[PDB]
Amino acid sequence: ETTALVCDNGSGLCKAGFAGDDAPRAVFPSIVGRPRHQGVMVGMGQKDSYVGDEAQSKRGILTLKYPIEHGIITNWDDMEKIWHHSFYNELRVAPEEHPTLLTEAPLNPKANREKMTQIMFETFNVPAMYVAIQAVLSLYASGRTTGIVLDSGDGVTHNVPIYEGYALPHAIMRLDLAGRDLTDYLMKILTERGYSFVTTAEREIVRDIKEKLCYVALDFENEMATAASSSSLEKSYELPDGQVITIGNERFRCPETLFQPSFIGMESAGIHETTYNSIMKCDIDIRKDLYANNVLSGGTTMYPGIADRMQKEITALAPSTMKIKIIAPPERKYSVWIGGSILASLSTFQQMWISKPEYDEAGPSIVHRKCF
Amino acid sequence: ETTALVCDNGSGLCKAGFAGDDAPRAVFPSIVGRPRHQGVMVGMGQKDSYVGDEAQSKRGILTLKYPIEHGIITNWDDMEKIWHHSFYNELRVAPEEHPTLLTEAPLNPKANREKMTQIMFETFNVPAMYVAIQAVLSLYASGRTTGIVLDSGDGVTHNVPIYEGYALPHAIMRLDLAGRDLTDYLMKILTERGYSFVTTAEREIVRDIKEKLCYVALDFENEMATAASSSSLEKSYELPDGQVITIGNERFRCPETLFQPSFIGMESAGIHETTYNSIMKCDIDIRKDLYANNVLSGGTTMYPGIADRMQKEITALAPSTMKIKIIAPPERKYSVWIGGSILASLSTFQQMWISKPEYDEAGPSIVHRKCF
Amino acid sequence: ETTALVCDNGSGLCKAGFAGDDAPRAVFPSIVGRPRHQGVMVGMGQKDSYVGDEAQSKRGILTLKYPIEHGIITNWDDMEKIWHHSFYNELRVAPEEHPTLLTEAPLNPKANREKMTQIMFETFNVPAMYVAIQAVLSLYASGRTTGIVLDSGDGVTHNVPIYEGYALPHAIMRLDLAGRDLTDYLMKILTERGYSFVTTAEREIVRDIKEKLCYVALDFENEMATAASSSSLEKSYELPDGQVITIGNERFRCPETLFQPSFIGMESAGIHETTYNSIMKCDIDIRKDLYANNVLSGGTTMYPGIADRMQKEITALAPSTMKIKIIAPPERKYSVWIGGSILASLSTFQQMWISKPEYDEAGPSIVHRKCF
Amino acid sequence: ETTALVCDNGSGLCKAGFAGDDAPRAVFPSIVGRPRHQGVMVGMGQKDSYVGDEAQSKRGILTLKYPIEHGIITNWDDMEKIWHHSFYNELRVAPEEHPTLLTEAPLNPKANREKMTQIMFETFNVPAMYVAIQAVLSLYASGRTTGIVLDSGDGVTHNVPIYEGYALPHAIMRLDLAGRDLTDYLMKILTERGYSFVTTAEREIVRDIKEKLCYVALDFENEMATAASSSSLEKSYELPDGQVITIGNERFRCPETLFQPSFIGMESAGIHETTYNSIMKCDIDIRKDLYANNVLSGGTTMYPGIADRMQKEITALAPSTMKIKIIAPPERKYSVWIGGSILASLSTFQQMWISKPEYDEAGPSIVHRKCF
Amino acid sequence: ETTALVCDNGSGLCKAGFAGDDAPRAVFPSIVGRPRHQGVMVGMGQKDSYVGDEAQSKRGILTLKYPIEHGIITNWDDMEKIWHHSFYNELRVAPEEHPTLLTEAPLNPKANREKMTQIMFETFNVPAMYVAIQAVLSLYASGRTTGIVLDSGDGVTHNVPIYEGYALPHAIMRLDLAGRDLTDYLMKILTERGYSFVTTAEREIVRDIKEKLCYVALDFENEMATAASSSSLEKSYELPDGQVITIGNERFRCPETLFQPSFIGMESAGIHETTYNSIMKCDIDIRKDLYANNVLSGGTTMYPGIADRMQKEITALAPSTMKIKIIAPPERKYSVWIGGSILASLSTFQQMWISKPEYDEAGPSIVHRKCF
Ligand SMILES: Nc1ncnc2c1ncn2[C@@H]1O[C@H](COP(=O)(O)OP(=O)(O)O)[C@@H](O)[C@H]1O
Ligand SMILES: Nc1ncnc2c1ncn2[C@@H]1O[C@H](COP(=O)(O)OP(=O)(O)O)[C@@H](O)[C@H]1O
Ligand SMILES: Nc1ncnc2c1ncn2[C@@H]1O[C@H](COP(=O)(O)OP(=O)(O)O)[C@@H](O)[C@H]1O
Ligand SMILES: Nc1ncnc2c1ncn2[C@@H]1O[C@H](COP(=O)(O)OP(=O)(O)O)[C@@H](O)[C@H]1O
Ligand SMILES: Nc1ncnc2c1ncn2[C@@H]1O[C@H](COP(=O)(O)OP(=O)(O)O)[C@@H](O)[C@H]1O
Ligand SMILES: [Mg+2]
Ligand SMILES: [Mg+2]
Ligand SMILES: [Mg+2]
Ligand SMILES: [Mg+2]
Ligand SMILES: [Mg+2]
Repeated sequence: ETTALVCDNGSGLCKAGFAGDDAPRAVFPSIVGRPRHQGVMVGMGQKDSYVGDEAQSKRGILTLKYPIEHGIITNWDDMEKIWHHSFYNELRVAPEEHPTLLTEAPLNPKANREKMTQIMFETFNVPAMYVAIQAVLSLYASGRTTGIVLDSGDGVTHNVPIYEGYALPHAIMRLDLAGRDLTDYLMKILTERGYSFVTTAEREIVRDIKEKLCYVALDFENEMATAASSSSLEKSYELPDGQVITIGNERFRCPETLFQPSFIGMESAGIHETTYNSIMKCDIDIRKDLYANNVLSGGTTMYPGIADRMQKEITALAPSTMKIKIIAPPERKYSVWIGGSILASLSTFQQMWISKPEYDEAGPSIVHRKCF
Repeated sequence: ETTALVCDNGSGLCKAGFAGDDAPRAVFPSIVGRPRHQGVMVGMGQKDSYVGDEAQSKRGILTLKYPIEHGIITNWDDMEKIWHHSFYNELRVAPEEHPTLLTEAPLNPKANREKMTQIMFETFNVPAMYVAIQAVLSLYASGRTTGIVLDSGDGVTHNVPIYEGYALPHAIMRLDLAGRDLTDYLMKILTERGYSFVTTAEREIVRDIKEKLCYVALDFENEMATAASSSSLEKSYELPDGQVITIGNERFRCPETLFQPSFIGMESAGIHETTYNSIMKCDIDIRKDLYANNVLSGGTTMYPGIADRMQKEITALAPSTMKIKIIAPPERKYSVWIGGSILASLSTFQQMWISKPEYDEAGPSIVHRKCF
Repeated sequence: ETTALVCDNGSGLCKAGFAGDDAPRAVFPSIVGRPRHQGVMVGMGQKDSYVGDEAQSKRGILTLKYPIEHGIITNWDDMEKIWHHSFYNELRVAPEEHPTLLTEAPLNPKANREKMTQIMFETFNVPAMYVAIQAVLSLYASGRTTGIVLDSGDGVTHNVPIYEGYALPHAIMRLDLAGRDLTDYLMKILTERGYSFVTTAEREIVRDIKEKLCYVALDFENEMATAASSSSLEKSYELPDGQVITIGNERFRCPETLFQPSFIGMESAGIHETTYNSIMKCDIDIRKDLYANNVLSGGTTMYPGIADRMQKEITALAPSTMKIKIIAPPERKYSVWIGGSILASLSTFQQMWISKPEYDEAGPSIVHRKCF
Repeated sequence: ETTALVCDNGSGLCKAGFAGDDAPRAVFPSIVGRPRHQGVMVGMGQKDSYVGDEAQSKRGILTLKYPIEHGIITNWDDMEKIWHHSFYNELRVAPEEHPTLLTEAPLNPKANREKMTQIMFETFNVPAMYVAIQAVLSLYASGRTTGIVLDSGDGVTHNVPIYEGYALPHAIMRLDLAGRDLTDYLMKILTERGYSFVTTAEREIVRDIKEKLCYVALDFENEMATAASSSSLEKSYELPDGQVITIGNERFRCPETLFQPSFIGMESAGIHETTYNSIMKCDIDIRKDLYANNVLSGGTTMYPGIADRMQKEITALAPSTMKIKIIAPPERKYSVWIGGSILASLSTFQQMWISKPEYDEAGPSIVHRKCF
Repeated sequence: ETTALVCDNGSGLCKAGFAGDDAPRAVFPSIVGRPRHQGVMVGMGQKDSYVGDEAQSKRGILTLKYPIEHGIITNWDDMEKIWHHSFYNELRVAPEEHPTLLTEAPLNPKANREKMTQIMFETFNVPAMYVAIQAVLSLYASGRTTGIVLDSGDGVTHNVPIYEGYALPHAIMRLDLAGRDLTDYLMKILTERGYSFVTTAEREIVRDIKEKLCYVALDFENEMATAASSSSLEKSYELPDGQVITIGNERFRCPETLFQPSFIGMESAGIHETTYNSIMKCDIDIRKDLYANNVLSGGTTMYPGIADRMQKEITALAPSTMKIKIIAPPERKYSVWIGGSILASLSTFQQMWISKPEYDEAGPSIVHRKCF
């Protein structure tokens, strides 16, 4: 009878809210900030850890740590702080009266999911829980039942093909190139113009620059020729303390690492070749249905040139007699949460929750038999 | 007073409909498809088994099984599913208000016919039923009363000679080389050009290639020399996912196994030698009447070179003073069903049905004494 | 002074040895096996043709051909191979130093005997050669001078009556129904239980099943009722590759074609009616002497129910005041060879040999004037 | 008079040497490594491509490509580099003074063999060459003349039955599941414990882990329960840079794809069912001789549990009255080369070489008429 | 034919000389001194700018400015004065008859290199020039071909790993903590004992104190406990105008900022953690070769405790099964110049010079293409 909770815990953003809602109520950066300087004035309330937007608003005196790196949780006390801020401070609800739905990247370690279930059932003890694949939730929010999903966020870019509600786990392909790698590459290439960013507070500034000013070029070499010829692609950004920086080709050299990973020295292929290899790893008779239903999700797929570039690259890779369609909804930044809210509100989902007595009888192993 | 049903249950196609009609209403492939992958999307209607054209339209996530192999039913639950789909889903009628006429290849096991009678009288309990030889139905649909019928379908190629309505059971010859063996030989020889088809879904693609592009050469060695000299016999086929394949001699090397079974390592002779030996096993005074009435039936005899090749081979085998005629009607793919509809509509057939009280008094043994 | 050779060349077994011996030294199947597959290993000595027991021991890669069909030699190069294997490989003697006695079925073509004489005198050139009727040799081996002989082997079942050493050629009957026809009928009726045998190697397996497990029922309808009531007549046979088959009425439905030829669609009467009609075709005053001396010979008369069945059928056909005796010795499988060894060792036989100068002066026509 | 060369060009290892030798002199991995980073130091000799063990010793800065994928050569310049390294750098001989024997997988494209002949006669122009089936060479090195060979290497697992030097091409089965697929599955399942291997250099590390630590379980469910109960099957491996990884059930979950291909989403059956279906596709009278001569060859059959598991599975599949023997010699990793050295040293093989004038007269089509 | 010039223009020292020499002839501090007082007496030569050792010898009446700050040239007229003093006053040669090799820190602005090329080709116009990375020259002077170089000078501390002559640009790390920052930290912490230094002339005195008296402690806490317990680590320095100062823990608190940057409020990690992260950012198979070839260069590595401390910290960070070696040659203060002299004397380098016609055709953009 109670309302379930949907909490997408991504590598860079935590999106939590109630099932049945259209948009998540709490979208906050998953960071933990700790003071790196000395406190000299007594009386003022100084906490040992700042979580969420409070870490963002005070980041000039804080070291910021991400509890999740490449979809894998590394710090568990910081992850508990993120979950406590999500439940008690943002959603303002008691977790013991609400089932919680959580998301997880494919090809993740088992101990991550086991410790997630242990924390959900022993520290924030819920009546029930479930762990779902993010690309299945993206396909749920897309409204269709078939297609291949490229979900790229802050740590993980994964392609999962699903045909008529049936997933193909041998064709699920995961690449560890996402928005944090693009932010680091933008930091590396911003030193060519004389702008130096080294701190974790400056990481958020470079990430804001990447969110506001970067775009995907349709043709890379033509865009470098255009940038070298005239200064028409140069854009200006205002730093928080007063300086104005100007960037040229670095607007489109940063997300080009999504298509050319050798910019950061990785042997893997681009996201278009990842999608094509995931499609050709499937059975033949479904491949056409995977060609016309390329579903994009995640914030990293929110550059305003990525759909046409993906369409062009897959059309160059696929045979010319096949129709290529890239599904890029405007709400695809939060589509994992929207699909989780759709899934948790279904009447055919209520018997597939992992309840507390099943956890007590099974221990940290039920989540590998009731979830994928 | 009620209309009888005619259901030709072949090894690769089920053709069911009403007696007195010219064409069968329901022609669907006799396959049962089961999901070989995992289901990840709840709420979507996913059945445990897909039967008929639904298995064909979703074959990329299904393992397809044929319930009938070489004219013998191996899986009986799958055959019950086939009959349930044929009666309730395709013909949309209740089987308890309609007598059902079924077909059977000659020299079949007795347990197949006994279990067919048991399922038709205890699961789909009919007022009456009859089991008929398919070649007699092909002769009924041909409109003549004498001739030797070569019926070749998906599992069984059988020659049955009938003179003036009298069948000769000692000259009935059965060969287990038909369209599925030709399809498997086509998947074997398609690897010479670099095309790999190993799944059961790809077997349907190879079967479609064989149906659309294969033909019987009039002279095999001359066609081999023509295909080796110039690329004029090469044809292109578009795969369901986009690739275009090209085949040369494999258009006529595939049905040449009908005339040279040693292509698949079988000691038996070709269909022309089978027909000639079946004619030579009969009485001499009827042999001329069997020479001018060679009736072709079944889908495997639907290649556009098989009538002239059979005429040439039998004319080479028979003495030159006798007239050889191959009767190949354009409707011979469904001629067993057409002859079943002709036989079931006859007024002289209504007393030869096996009714329910006769089955109750005799048990599963009446069909060996009321049918041949 | 030299020892003569006796070589019974039957349709399914060649039995060769020396005159004066009690049992033939070389009893081997008259088959020629040729490889139907491709040879991939070099150095391993692979012959083009395998003859005799070597063809039986390697029959899984060989097509086996019988040079003699229904008592008539159809392949003469294969018959040369059979005779060469009989002389040089089995008997290990030079044919030019030994006269050879051969057997032949009655009512045979004259060209068969003429070509036999030509091959014996120009390829395996003997000092002398004689051709004898097999039933006269069976009467020689029986030790009596009167009686009617039913000799049934692999191709020919013939009845020959002889009274006091005088044969009656107008009462000699020949029927082309023997052990190979029974093997083909068992091959046909084994498909009712789901066992499929189609190759020439499997024909030898069915022949072994017929030799080991088949028997002649005393009353056919009573045995049908007994087999239909209880499964007490069912016997199990172990196949060469591991399967165990079980047969019921087919143990006695197979040799019942000897008494009911209409099982294989032949208008001729059974062996008992052939024997009775051969007896009543003779003179009346000898008929009683033919009633008490029914001599059985050949392997086809080796079923363990045939003597009592023949006695019952002839006693039903003959008048009740005549004594009917069926002479079935245990050595009747080789009795033609035993009578040939008896005849060739006689001192009154040495001037009825056809020598080489008589063949040189007369050509291939002496065998019609010195032999019957 | 000159010594012939035997060069087994497998999908993952090239084994080249002289005819008449017991072990191949040059066993090197068939990879071509190219630098993926930039070169900053001049004077140091930096080649554009590293072939063989030099690519293995410098793989941390190289992208490694296999010229042969699933037994089919995809890159021909890289295969020319492989052959040049095999002839000039490893064997240290001139190919124009030595005939060369090559091996090839069954059911391969014809263009692969034609181009193999073309490069062997026009770039490394030999006096003569021959292309042989690898399973025939494995049976040659086994010392026997009959048996069914399961040869599983890096790309191709094929079953070929040969009886008395006669192969059965209709029973030859090819499956595209071998050691590279097992290596990719081990990279897939190594992410469950937190170990990430995505580069081509790390694929060699995972292949070394699979070679050193993996084994075939006799019972899969019992071994899974044993691994889940206690940590007695866990083994530790030292990475090349210092970390120690520990694996549990993944020691036997990796080669279980050989018996359960559905672990990588493939519809085909396991190697034991493939062997049983290849035996049952043969003639019956040879099947017992195929039951006791199961010959294992290739490196993929080098797990220390595969012979007992294959024996158990085939004994469960075969009837209990047949003796099942799995022939697994300790030298079966190089047995294709050993059989090639045996075949090339035979005196009966010297006339079956394809010489240079025959190739000049016939063009690149003689290899389909002088080889199988 | 003419001798090339090697000019390492560091942030605090300019080292210029001829190619092929072992030691640089001109090592002078890169400062420009300007008079801050009033000249009251006339006649003798008082220059407006004093460059080099003349600025050091008269620093009591001069304000000293560094033209290079953190590896980036800020004052270009002062840099032209530095280059003019290096060419015409120290080396006493004409720059128009000698090619010049220049060094540059990694991750530097492009405009610095472009203006360097413009000044060297338009003000001190050379026949040819080249810009090289300092760490590649340090690896050249070390004599080895692999290893990771930590080059720490006056403005830039950078780690560059090179494996077999191939650099990895994604693992190159730059930290703006070097000898000038340590000098400023010593200027800050010298006020605790009552010694006040505020002027630019006193900064050279504090730099001399840091060069003569400072050392790296092996254990920091034990050394602070030893300094707090007894005054055994206290050392005395004589000021240029007479006073004697004594320092205690400040001998090892100053270079500890190299390992603990939080002493000057910097969020970055120490040089040992930077080296370990640069090794861990590389591929796995080269990391062991980077563990045993840690190459130190620059004057900031001239403390007589830094090699053992770096060995201890990396051995604590790396796994214990790896060998850690810190290569610290005694000539590593000038090793960038030594490697430049080695590189400029190579015969394989003479075609990679950027000549004057290429500069005239390309303008200020060729140096980003012919150099890294
Ligand atoms: N407008 C935008 N353009 C480009 N990148 C964006 C934009 N908005 C967000 N991102 C990137 O998306 C990443 C997070 O996306 P999302 O998948 O929604 O969160 P998470 O990865 O935490 O699940 C961030 O690293 C951010 O850099
Ligand atoms: N036009 C065609 N050309 C060649 N083969 C065909 C054609 N149409 C059908 N077939 C083959 O005929 C087989 C089935 O024939 P049919 O006798 O009608 O069905 P069934 O064998 O199930 O009774 C199929 O395997 C199919 O491959
Ligand atoms: N024990 C037996 N029972 C039944 N039939 C047998 C037996 N032994 C042999 N036969 C049959 O006898 C035939 C051959 O008999 P025989 O006359 O001795 O040889 P041939 O006919 O070659 O002269 C064979 O076809 C075989 O099937
Ligand atoms: N001891 C071993 N255990 C398991 N697998 C092995 C072993 N040795 C080799 N292999 C596998 O065998 C494959 C190659 O086997 P082989 O047939 O000798 O070479 P190729 O396939 O190139 O002809 C390699 O992929 C390797 O992973
Ligand atoms: N013996 C020494 N002990 C400590 N530091 C030194 C020593 N010698 C030089 N340095 C420091 O090294 C720095 C310059 O080193 P170097 O790299 O040779 O010059 P540059 O940085 O100008 O290229 C100076 O700032 C100086 O403080
Ligand atoms: Mg996400
Ligand atoms: Mg049919
Ligand atoms: Mg006989
Ligand atoms: Mg191999
Ligand atoms: Mg320096």
